[PDB]
Amino acid sequence: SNLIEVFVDGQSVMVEPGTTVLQACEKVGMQIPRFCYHERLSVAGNCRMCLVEIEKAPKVVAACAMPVMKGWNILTNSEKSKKAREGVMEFLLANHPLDCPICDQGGECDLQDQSMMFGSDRSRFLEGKRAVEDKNIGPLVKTIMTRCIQCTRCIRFASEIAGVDDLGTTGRGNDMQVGTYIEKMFMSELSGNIIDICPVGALTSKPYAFTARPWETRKTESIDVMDAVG
Amino acid sequence: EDNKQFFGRHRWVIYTTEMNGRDTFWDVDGSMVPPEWHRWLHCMTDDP
Amino acid sequence: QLIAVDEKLDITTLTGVPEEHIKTRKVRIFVPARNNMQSGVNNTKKWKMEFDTRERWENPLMGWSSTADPLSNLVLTFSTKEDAVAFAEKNGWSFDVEERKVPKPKSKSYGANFSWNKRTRVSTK
Amino acid sequence: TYKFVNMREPSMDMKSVTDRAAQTLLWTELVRGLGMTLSYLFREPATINYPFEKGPLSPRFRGEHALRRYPSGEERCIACKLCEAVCPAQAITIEAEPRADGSRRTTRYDIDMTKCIYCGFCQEACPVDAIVEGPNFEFSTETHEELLYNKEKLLNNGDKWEAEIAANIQADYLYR
Amino acid sequence: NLTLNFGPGVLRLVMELSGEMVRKCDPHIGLLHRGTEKLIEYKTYLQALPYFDRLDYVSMMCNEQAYSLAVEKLLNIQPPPRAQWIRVLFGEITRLLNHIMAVTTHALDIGAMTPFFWMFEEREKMFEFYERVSGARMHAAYIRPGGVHQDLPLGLLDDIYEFSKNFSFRIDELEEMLTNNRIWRNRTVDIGVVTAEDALNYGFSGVMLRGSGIQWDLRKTQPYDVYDQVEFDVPIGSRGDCYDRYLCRVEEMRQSLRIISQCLNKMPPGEIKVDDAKVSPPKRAEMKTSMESLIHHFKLYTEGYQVPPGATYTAIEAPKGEFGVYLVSDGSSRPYRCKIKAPGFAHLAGLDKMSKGHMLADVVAIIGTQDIVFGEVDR
Amino acid sequence: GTSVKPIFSRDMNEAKRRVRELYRAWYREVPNTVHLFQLDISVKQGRDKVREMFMKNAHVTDPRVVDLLVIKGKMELEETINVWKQRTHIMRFFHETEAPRPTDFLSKFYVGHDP
Amino acid sequence: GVRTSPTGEKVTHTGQAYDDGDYRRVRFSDRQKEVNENFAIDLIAEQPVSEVGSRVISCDGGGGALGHPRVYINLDKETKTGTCGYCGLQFRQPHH
Amino acid sequence: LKKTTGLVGLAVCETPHERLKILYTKILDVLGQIPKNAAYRKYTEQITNEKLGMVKAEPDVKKLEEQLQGGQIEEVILQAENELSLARKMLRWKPWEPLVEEPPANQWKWPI
Amino acid sequence: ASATRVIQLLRNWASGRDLQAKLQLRYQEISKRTQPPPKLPVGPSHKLSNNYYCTRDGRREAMPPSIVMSSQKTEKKAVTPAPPIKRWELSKDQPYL
Amino acid sequence: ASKVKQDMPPPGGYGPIDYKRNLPRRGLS
Amino acid sequence: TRPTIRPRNDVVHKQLSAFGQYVAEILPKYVQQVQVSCFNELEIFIHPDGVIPVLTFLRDHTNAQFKSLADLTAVDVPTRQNRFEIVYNLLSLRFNSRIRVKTYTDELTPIESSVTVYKAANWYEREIWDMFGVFFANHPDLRRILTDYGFEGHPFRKDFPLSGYVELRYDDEVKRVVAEPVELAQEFRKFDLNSPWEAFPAYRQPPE
Ligand code: SF4
Ligand code: SF4
Ligand code: SF4
Ligand code: SF4
Ligand code: FES
Ligand SMILES: [Mg+2]
Ligand SMILES: [Zn+2]
Repeated sequence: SNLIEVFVDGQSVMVEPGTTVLQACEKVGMQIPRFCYHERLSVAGNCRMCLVEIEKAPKVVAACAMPVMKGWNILTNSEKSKKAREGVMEFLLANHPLDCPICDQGGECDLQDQSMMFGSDRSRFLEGKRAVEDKNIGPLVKTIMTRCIQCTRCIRFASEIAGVDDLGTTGRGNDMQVGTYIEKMFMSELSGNIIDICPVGALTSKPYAFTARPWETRKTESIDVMDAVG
Repeated sequence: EDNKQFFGRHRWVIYTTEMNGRDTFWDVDGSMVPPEWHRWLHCMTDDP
Repeated sequence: QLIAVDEKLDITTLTGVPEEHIKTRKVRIFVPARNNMQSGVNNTKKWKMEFDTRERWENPLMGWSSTADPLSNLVLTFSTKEDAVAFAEKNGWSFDVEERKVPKPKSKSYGANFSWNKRTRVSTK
Repeated sequence: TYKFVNMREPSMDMKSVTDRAAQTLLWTELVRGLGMTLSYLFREPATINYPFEKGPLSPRFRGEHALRRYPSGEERCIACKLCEAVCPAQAITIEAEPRADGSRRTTRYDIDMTKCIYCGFCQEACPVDAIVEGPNFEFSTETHEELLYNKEKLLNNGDKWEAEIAANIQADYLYR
Repeated sequence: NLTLNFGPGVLRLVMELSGEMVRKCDPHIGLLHRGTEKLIEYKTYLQALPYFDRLDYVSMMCNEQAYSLAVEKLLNIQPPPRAQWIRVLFGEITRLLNHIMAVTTHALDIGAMTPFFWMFEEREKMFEFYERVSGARMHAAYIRPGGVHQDLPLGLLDDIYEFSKNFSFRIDELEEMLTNNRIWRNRTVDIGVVTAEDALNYGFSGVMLRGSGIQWDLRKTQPYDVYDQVEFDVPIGSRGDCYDRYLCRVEEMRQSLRIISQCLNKMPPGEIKVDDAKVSPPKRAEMKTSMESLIHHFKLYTEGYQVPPGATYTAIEAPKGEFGVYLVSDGSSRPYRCKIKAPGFAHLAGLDKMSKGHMLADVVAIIGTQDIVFGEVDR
Repeated sequence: GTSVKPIFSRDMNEAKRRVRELYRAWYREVPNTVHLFQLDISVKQGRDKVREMFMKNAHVTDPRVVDLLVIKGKMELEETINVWKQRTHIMRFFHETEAPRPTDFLSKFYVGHDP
Repeated sequence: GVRTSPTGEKVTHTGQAYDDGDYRRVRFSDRQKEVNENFAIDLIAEQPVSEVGSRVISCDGGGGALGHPRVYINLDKETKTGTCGYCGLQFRQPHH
Repeated sequence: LKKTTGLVGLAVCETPHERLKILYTKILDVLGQIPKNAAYRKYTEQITNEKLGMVKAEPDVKKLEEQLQGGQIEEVILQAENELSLARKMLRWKPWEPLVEEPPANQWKWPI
Repeated sequence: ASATRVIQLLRNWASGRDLQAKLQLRYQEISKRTQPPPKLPVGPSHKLSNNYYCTRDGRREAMPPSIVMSSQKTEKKAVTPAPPIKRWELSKDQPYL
Repeated sequence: ASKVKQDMPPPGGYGPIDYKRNLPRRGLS
Repeated sequence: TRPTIRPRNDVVHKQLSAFGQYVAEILPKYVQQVQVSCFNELEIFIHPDGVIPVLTFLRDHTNAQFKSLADLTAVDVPTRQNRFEIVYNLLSLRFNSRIRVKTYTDELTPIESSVTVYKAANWYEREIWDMFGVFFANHPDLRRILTDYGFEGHPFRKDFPLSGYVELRYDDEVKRVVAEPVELAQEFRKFDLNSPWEAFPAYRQPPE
């Protein structure tokens, strides 16, 4: 058809035009690291964690947002992409709080797992970290913004899926913060889903607070009965 | 203590004859030593 | 040197499982759903065979969680759904098979955010 | 390189043969073993006068468990459940919930001391030094039930042994 | 010909006797089968380390070392030099412990029973060494798959040297009691003779090989940690009987003392576990100041480290023979299969052949000379 | 097709022969087992138990499975002959300490949720 | 701050106490119920609130490597006081 | 002549050259009945011919020990009859034929 | 040891060695049970620069086993698994015990 | 400030350790 | 590769590969595959019918003479049609080398017993029969070796529950030790420790 031929680590694959590098890697069977990218949200390009090397290109490209071109060879395990991942995790973990034991997202954190898989095993940050004041957006979502990594996933979800434009970014530079800028409660019939999309423990469930750890829980796949959607 | 005895026999305790509520003239046991003297007696330190 | 006998394989009499742990259990063959707290997909690759949940009660002392079924923690891993079905069949367990759910391909476009005339234009980024 | 343990050849001259015969008839090696045992009788015994004297221990010694607390008086445990995740014997059971002031504290902390293998993994997984395995080893019991410790028992253990536990941690923490 | 059942380490033994001569010998084992290998599959690698202390429970750090070597081979990492030197030093100390236990319990079963006490004093001193380093008298869990858990305290090497410079006289006293005694000779000489071909075919290893004259030792042929560097001699018997294995074990105690001296002198400086915080946990201060170190501590103590898929068979020259582990890893943090090869299994299998045409009272001596501990035999 | 490798038999007739031989041996053994182990059961009860054990596997239609069960029963017989088992091992076949588990739907409904 | 149940049992810091009809109280007959007297919530409520003149203050629980992991606390909200997530100590900027 | 080879059960063989020659000749005769294209036959032919050359070209027995690189000519003889028995067994087995059958599709796939 | 001269002479004669030189009981020659703090040096990877983990990652360098002679797809000298083992030397410290 | 301090053998090493077998002959023909 | 990575030996890899060639060439009737891992472990995959022939050749050949049987075990992979994987580990003192021979089987197909080649295998094979239920033909005395007398089931199979089906206690009524269905005061806690985000890309499987 109108498919174009690209290479992932030297393996050929036929993809539709407009398909991004992340999706092309997905077809081969690789999951590119990500923090700001969600399939059902718009593309952001903020966290720079998906930076991958294209062969014969001097610059790394944001695989989440760059449409793939004919003839490209995506080097996902090259030295340059690995070094990019290490640097991005260094920056992500520089100002992050040492809250892993008290964080409700201990054993199910994308920051933790991706640090173990793609980042370095030590820090060279000899400064003092930052702390931002916590917000209150209702009795359902507990909010500890010191753990936020500014992926803006919650902002995009609220703007596009929930239809509620309460959440945003206030400030500039390192002093930018996610919130409502006023004492406001974020009420919607889909409010709790921002607990799921947040990769870090900045937004957690308030009723579920402190009660269990993910490795303990047994999972049972079942059906809803609260409404007729099922 | 007596530093001329070999290691193990160079420190000892004479238990009291009445601890909290029982007559301890004969019924002595090693759980009667308080933690600080427990640490000194079991040779975890040189400082009484 | 070869029997060339034709019959479905049934080893229930050799495994030593009690009678009521074969004809009363109902196993489930499924690809586990991705955890919604994380975006990784490495746990949704293989097929798992698990059993039906039985009663768990409270221990009168220490208030622990007591059970009376031995197969409460048995989870088996298979490459393909056919392998799992074959294992369950030869072991004599009635099973329910669920078909694998794959996230459909999606059309992502960064430029669509800054739309001239469509509603996809985002208010802020 | 290798050695021979039993590759000796007895000498067959008359003097050696007479020595062997005299050993056979007069039991020289038997008397020499008697002398060894006799010499060993006349030296000081190695027995210690338990319970008035104790065997030497170390700051690293593992013993009865305890739950520690800060100088203020607040317990250190924050229900991170790493001790329960790392326990090789599954002896720890933990349940937590937000306290009346929002603090992350346990409501259940049980150790089955008949399942514990006293490996110390729990005290080296804890990030806040809450669970420790203290110096006490003389806590034998007359019933099976008293060896199932709950949170009150472990907290009492900590408040009982805190002085020596803290001293041992001070002595040993620079090796960790 | 009658059938005797000597029931209740713990051993059951069914024998057909014609007079006093043993016509058939059949050991029934499984009285200490706890199911270690199946229980291991439900634990991570760190969680499964302590089982090896309990496997052969007279030589603990040797089992720890074998397991750590297998896991390191699958992980494609290597311990630091000081960790290897500490491993070899405590392995030789453990060899001393095991040989004392074996020889003195052999004598006790024969009926001597005095060297048992004489040398369990030294065994208690070595337990004190174990306790100082790890806080545990026997099940130390000190040797980990990345090095060793903790560094030596500042006075340990001096005490090890002080202990080890008098031990030769204790061995000499043991030899005075046992070596030349005619009753010991007549109990041990020409009893349980095994030929070199039968020893090789039956799967024997360790002293059981060298007692028959076979020149083999894994510390010399396939060295693992720092063994190639240290010089020692390998005692070789000539007759394949119990007396030659006795002499081999005593000379192994002496050579272990030699290696202990060398290890004490050649201790290097540096760190004790591999500087890779995705395998070995970071220090407490780093964990309490660094974000990466805290994340790695959390993940290593909750989930564990993933080991690349593959199967390996790693063997060491444990005091009782070749101790091996066949480890199969599926890429996760829990081992897929852990088979354990214990020399006691093969030796007890060969007991039936080795006790042919002997008195009923020689079965005791043969079981003693095999050095059978049923934790490793049954697992 | 579906060619498979024999263990002992070539068809089901030889498997039946082996089953009959094993039943012969077990029937011969029951009296000596009852007398030697000092069981409190009757030889009639032991032989009825042997019959019940043999009947449990009556629906097997595979010679490989059948002679594998025959090998297992022979192993058990050799255990009982050589007095490798004890009274406790032999007594287990009778479940004298287990409460009778009911079969009707109403009784099960009352005790708990277990079907 | 140990309390007492209407039946007479002591109330633990977790609030647990058997109700009147509960047979399990039989386990305490001729014996005692193991209760800690030092309640951590009351003991931490007695600590003073520190006053530091910075927007962000760091806490390690005291003792350095013998405390808890270091954390940083924002003190910009004047309505309340910043509380350490591990240690429970409270900090505050010098209002007025 | 030496005594006590050192391996229990391994006797001292006087006149070892003759026994080695006879055993290698028997090995070659049994090999002659193998198909010419079989790899086992050609490899064992090469090895046995080399060993016969070494034994025939060296009268001293110790120097023959260092040359043969097996040590203790007695166990060289032992390996000789082991190889002869293996040759007879292999002639009976006929393992040079093509593979009996391929394994199933994913019999040797790891992981899973 | 607090053993009289006569008892020492008797025990050394009965044993046949000098016993006070190597005693079985531990005395003041052992180390103190209270020691100075350690410093415990750090490992090789504690650098600040030129320390990227992708260059010192041992696990990620492990490879699947190399398949040789997949049945699914010259002079030819005979070969052995490894060169034959060398004979051991006879321990020129005590070749014979 | 402070330098490295860990368990190391003293300068020059430790004194020799006897390991050879020592069974003296009492002596009488 | 700085000091934290295990050193690599190319010479031994080449030698083991050459000997894999050699064994492959000599026995084409049975050998199905040959592999040499990165840590220099050589394993040969063969057909079940070649167990006696392959084992005899390794032991007796002048170039192999793997006279020692270090270990013999089995591995259970329920996803495979041939469920059980039989593993032989052999040691050669002459050339100071180790080899591995792998074979497959299922519940009802017996394997030829190698007690004739190695006297060591005898007890080993018994253990396999006790633990997995693999039958060995022509075994001198095949029976249970580790489990209790009368124990039903094979515990090391992957579908056997961890705590089994029965447990023992003492009954004063019948005045003897009895076995009853297993009930646990605290049930074993099953942990889901596996994480997403695959760790080793070199083992990534094709997406089929
Ligand atoms: S968000 Fe993740 S990395 Fe941050 S403290 Fe919580 S668990 Fe740790
Ligand atoms: S709160 Fe969570 S989802 Fe929202 S921007 Fe911060 S890290 Fe992203
Ligand atoms: S004792 Fe320590 S490790 Fe265990 S739950 Fe409490 S804080 Fe966590
Ligand atoms: S010492 Fe080991 S077994 Fe005991 S509670 Fe701690 S981690 Fe568990
Ligand atoms: S995932 Fe692509 S930049 Fe964030
Ligand atoms: Mg979240
Ligand atoms: Zn604090």
